[PDB]
Amino acid sequence: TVDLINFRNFGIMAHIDAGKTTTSERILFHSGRIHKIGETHDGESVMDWMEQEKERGITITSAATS
Amino acid sequence: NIKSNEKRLRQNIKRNLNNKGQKTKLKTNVKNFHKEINLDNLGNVYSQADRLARKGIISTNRARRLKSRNVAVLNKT
Amino acid sequence: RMGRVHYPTYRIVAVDSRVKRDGKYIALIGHLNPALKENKCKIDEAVALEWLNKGAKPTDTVRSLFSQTGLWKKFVESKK
Amino acid sequence: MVSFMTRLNVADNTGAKQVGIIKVLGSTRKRYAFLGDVVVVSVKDAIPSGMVKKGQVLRAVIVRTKKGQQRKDGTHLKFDDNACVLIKEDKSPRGTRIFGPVARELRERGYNKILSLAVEVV
Amino acid sequence: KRNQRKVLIGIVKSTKNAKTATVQVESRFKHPLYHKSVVRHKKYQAHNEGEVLAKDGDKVQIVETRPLSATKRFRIAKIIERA
RNA sequence: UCUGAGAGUUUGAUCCUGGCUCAGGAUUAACGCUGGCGGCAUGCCUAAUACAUGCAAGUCGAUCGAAAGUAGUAAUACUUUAGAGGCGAACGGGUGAGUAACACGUAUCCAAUCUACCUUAUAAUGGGGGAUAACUAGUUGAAAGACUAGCUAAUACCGCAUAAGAACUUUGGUUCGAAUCAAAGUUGAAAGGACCUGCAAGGGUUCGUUAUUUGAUGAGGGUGCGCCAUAUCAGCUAGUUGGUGGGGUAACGGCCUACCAAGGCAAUGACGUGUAGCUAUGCUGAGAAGUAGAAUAGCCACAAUGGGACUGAGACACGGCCCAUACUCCUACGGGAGGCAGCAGUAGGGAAUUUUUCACAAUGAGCGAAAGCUUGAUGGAGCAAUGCCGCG
RNA sequence: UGUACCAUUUUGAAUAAGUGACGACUAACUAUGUGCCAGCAGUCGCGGUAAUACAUAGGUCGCAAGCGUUAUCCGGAUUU
Repeated sequence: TVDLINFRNFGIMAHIDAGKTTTSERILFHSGRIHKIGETHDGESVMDWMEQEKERGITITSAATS
Repeated sequence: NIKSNEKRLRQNIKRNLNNKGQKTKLKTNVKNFHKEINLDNLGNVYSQADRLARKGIISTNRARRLKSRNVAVLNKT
Repeated sequence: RMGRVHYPTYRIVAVDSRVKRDGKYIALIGHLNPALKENKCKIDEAVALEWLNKGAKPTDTVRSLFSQTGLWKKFVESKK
Repeated sequence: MVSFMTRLNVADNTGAKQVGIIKVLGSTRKRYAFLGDVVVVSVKDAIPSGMVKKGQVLRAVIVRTKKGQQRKDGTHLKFDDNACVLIKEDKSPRGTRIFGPVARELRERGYNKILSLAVEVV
Repeated sequence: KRNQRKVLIGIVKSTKNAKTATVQVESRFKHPLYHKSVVRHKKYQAHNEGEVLAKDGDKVQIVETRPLSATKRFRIAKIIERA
């Protein structure tokens, strides 16, 4: 089974207007690559690029992505 | 979602195909009797009616009614 | 059963398996309180055999309650 | 060709019956409609049970044309009537259920929302 | 047809149709709240069985049976003929 | 007999006709001020508005082949079932949107219909054939799935034989639209499992199955009677009314159809409109009756709407199918899941209607010879002084 | 559910009351403020100068872990 050393937690340490959200999106996409459910072309280029910061910054903020 | 629902659906698809087949076998011999009103055709029709009634495809009352209608025509001959 | 909570009172009835719980019943056998350790069912044992011979077998929980009274001892021999 | 003050039917969930053109969006004095051209429209008949009201001017796009235009393939599809679909302030259309088929002459131009609600695309 | 007694005696009003008659039974009863003799009139449609035919202005006996036709669920049992 | 209460209010003052308010019980009550408990019931009448998620019908290996794995040299023992097939699914669960008439309440007639399993005993469970999932391979494929060819068993399917008994027809007889019975013509039933015994042969216990045959039971159909307001609603009705022939649902029936027709209902008020679940029942008074038809018990129907068919014994089927319709969600944009008036719970409404609760302990249900599996039916617990009793 | 319940188990008045109303109808009143202003209220009807009709204090009366309050139904209303 899963041992206690196998649940690693990472935090994206930065402030906004630094491309931080885009790096988080890329990490979540490539790390959350799911091919059979439909995530492929729905999160391939998920864009939080700033035209209106608030919308993306609210819809994507959460507690933790696994 | 009900597993028994889809199970019985896939079962009664085949059951419906078989029932339609037997119903058409019945009706084509009923037409044959309508063409040739004789004893042999009536005997075949009643044999097939009993076959359906054996499994239960046609209720005994319906079979009795239809065979009464056919035997009346044969008796008129 | 029916009655107030913390007071189980199950009236003994003949049941056909198609009927809902404590709905329109065919015929009430009698009354019995499971809490009291004493036989208290009001049964005639004649109409009971009538229902047995006309089918629609009642609850199984009372079958034992009829073995104590010897209903089986006469029912199985009246079957012959 | 379809033109201004041409009342045609609607092909989505609006509750309207007829709707007329008032002006073709774009450069002035174009005066000639074509497939996929966005236009300004005014409803002609509408029931309150829908989601439109009489006398209101909105924006739509013609999808099916009685005139017919020839596609770059060289195969020319036509329709026996004119059909228009209303769009709410952007590429997203107001309606959810589309009635009748559509064409592919606007696939390269976007409008994937409309085709996502269409049964057949030519 | 021999079913038990069911008396529906009345006065036949019309016999325009072939072996079909509109009979009229006039029943007097008591008010459920005041108990006074109050009369009411009910129409019935009856079929003649061949062996018995209905003539206007006579007392008859009507019984229930299998429906011969729509709204025809009764038959003529006994006829008190013209008087 | 159950069982009976009045006062004030007009006037300068008096009486009389009449009205109004108060004096009391009850809630599917709530608000406002406070607030201990035990016992017990009750806790969306509004949006049958839309509603995320878990449950709300599952079960059967003593039905079958096969598949996988723990032991075992393999064989085989051991654990499960993906599928087929079987039973169950139509009942429970919930609401009153809609329904003004046999729907409801009640008695008959069904010589007008059926009922798997339960109850009645009897003939039998004879011999063959063919496929088929499961499995593999190929294709369409992101999966979802779908298409194509082989592989496999059955209490699955399909011929034939026996068919006392049954259906059908004919001859005779009983009786007042049908009864019982003698002979004849015709027709059609299946399958073995599991266990024990026996060298075998064969025999036995139970189950599964067909036929026949008794009740009980459910449903359906007709019936008299009563069962809202409304005349500031006088004509309504065209398979309608009726007949002949035929077809058709369990049956009779224009139920439907071919033909012939002209009536039928109807000032004892039809038709029209509004409203409506009904009944037993809850309250009020002694009663005439009114009030409300919480829960409950039965009956009635739909399950977002309009329709249709199938399986099944029974459904046009709470969470079956398909079609059309309004929406959500996913989609790689090709197409798909569909529908909590089930338990909950939330957005909103309102005065307000609750744990996103436990176990099926008990009953029941569904199934299986069984160990028994499921059960938000069912029984407990939680919140709230909504109400009653007791209690500090 | 170690629940209910029981046994001088231990300490302990200690751990728990508010509510409406008093002119009459209909048992339950006096003081201060008050000037048709405030306000009461189911009715008669109260308050523009000693207000038992109002606001408050006290007293008093009636209910009670409930009291009032409205909606609504039967009685009184035999007032279809």
